[PDB]
Amino acid sequence: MRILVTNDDGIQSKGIIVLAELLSEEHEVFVVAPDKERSATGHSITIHVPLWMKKVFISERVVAYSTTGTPADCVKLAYNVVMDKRVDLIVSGVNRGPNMGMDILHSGTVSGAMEGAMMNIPSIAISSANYESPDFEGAARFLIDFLKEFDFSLLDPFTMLNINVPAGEIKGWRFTRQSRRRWNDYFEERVSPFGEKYYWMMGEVIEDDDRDDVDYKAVREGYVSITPIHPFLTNEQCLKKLREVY
Amino acid sequence: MRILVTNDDGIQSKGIIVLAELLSEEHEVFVVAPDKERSATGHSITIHVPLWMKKVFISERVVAYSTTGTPADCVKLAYNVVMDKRVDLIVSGVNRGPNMGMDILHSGTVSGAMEGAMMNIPSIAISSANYESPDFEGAARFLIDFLKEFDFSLLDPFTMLNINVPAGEIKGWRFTRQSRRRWNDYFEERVSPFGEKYYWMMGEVIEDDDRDDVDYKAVREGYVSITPIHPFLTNEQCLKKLREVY
Repeated sequence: MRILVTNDDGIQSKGIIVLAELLSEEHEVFVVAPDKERSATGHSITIHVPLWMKKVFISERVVAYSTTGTPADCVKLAYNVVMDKRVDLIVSGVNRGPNMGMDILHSGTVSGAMEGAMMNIPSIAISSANYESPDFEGAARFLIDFLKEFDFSLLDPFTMLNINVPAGEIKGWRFTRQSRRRWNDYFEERVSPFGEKYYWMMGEVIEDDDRDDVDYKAVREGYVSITPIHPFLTNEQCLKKLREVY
Repeated sequence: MRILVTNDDGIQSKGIIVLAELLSEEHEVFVVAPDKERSATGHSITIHVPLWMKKVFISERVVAYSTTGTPADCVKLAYNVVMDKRVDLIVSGVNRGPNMGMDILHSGTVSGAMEGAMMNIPSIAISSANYESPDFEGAARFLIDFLKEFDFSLLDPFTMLNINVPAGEIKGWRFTRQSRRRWNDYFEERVSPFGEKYYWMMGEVIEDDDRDDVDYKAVREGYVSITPIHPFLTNEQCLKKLREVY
């Protein structure tokens, strides 16, 4: 009912606008997003300098604000300064491009929802798995239908859903685990006009997951990937063996 | 033998200098760190703009470079541009202040080591758990001794160690799990000279872990907390129940 919508691409992104519009048809939507494009922002927050907000217009039905902070800052601000600590659901995204595998850690889109999970508020990060030709309306429409069948009592404490939607035809959806999808990075070296070398990061993807129920596999098969994630990074198995040996 | 040292507080931090100096006595050390103070940077990387490096002096025994990027950028640059893809160990830190519980996700110090884990290179993030009165030499000396007794074959793939060292007397060390230590945030509102309100983030810590083997409990008891962590955020239990129901 009381939904907070945020993103990583900025308040002007079509991805966050269409999402907010559709959700506003049946819910009280507040939009608090960065006042500018963010990329590979990860889960950073702003505590060393002040934060600022400015009223923005998106719809007469939705309350929108842009801020000078990151997606996580936006969630904190929305919760404390705008919504009077009353939020039933946080949806971050309709991001242009996928957020799968280990890239989840560099994702500002996921960090926005994760901020909500850390506060223990049901949250969802949703991305259109096709940077080139995103399908913002289709991903948003999928979410609307998905919410009608999802039982939030089944989403554990401090847990959020990471959703990746195929840009084309959606065959259906699957609950998936995070993959180990990652990148083989390297840099292209170039020279400035003043003779200084600078580096451009590039890379080739690595997809070598043995398991079949991982995020990128559902997505390439035409299914929406839905992964339950939480802010706990302990490697239990390793910890167990370490204690067993020491 | 071939060690890469980085941090989040910048190449001028005493914390990274003392660490590098001590490690250089018996190993070939390379230091690649941010050219400036970072805070709550999380695991962000730079792919939208070029990266730059500048040779810096710390010791005639260590090769040091500052970069315009984040801790993770530094690791990528060090690996590809400086060390010819030959690194035996990555140590990020001797950070001023703790990196425990959920704060691990906002930590630039942890992100530096995590970048190494994602590359599957043994990595360690180490912090002095006392921002006010850090003990950089003591934390670094602890690590030197710890390395003499730690078997890296026991550190699973894509797994790193998050170390928090008490600033005072070290009673010993414990393998711990990440806690749910977190913060009850709120903002103090102020007004600019031109009449605009701005917000300062503040907060009271929440420590309500039932388990006794968590990071902050070992640290307050006087023990070094050592947590094995990896870039996998799937909540397995939740995923299992979700599949069981759907």
